[PDB]
Amino acid sequence: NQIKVQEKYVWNKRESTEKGSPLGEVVEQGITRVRNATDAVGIVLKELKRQSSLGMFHLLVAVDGINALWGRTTLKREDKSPIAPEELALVHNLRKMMKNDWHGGAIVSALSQTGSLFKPRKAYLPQELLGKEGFDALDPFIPILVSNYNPKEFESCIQYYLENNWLQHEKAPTEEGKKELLFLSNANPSLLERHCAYL
RNA sequence: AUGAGGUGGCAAGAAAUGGGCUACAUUUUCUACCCCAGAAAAUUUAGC
Ligand SMILES: Nc1nc2c(ncn2[C@@H]2O[C@H](COP(=O)(O)OP(=O)(O)O)[C@@H](O)[C@H]2O)c(=O)[nH]1
Ligand SMILES: [Mg+2]
Repeated sequence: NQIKVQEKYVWNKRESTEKGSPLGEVVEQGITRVRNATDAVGIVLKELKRQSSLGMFHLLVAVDGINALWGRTTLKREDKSPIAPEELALVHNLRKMMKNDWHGGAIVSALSQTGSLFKPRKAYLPQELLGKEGFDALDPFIPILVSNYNPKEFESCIQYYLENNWLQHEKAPTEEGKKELLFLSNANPSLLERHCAYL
């Protein structure tokens, strides 16, 4: 309700959003009529990127699995032809937000090979997952490395699971069980969580 | 002529039994990957 549009958006000949209306209306038009949902998303982005520059609010763009934008799609036409990511309006409008042509906010993203298309299981580095086009788009950027648990973090996570009584095996609270879990997971948070799930 | 040729004709149906070929899925199927993802929907024959 505080954020308001600066243009007249025409959903159809009968319905339009007038200048100065709250942004929520636009969202509502996307939530009520799905036909205009995709058009409603882009407008929101178009507004949020612009108004944040004016200084009305601070904007955070949190995109998880950002590598999808500059890759390949598994969506097909009716002629069984491949569709490129840029041919999707939802993907096309979200690329404009990743460009550093606006101020008043920060862009944070996380890579992900899980659910990625046409990538090997062991690819995790920025260029390998992003592609040349993705690296060129994001460049310049600050990469931040996320690693496996160090011994302090591993011990604290196991203590958290024990405090929640989530390790029911009698040998789990002992020290030998902790060494075995450490070796089996290699301090990987996801493998440790999955192993502790059924113990 | 138990050799070589010409002409036409010869098309088959019933059960009772034996075998063979196909698909038969949720512990499944399609895509990415090659395993931390997303969507769809009783008799009897052998073997160890
Ligand atoms: N239904 C509707 N959608 C709009 C309208 N204006 C912008 N949009 C959508 O909001 C997005 C804003 O992105 P934009 O700045 O216009 O980039 P452009 O598509 O290349 O012109 C567009 O991609 C449209 O999908 C409008 O007047 N009516
Ligand atoms: Mg005959």
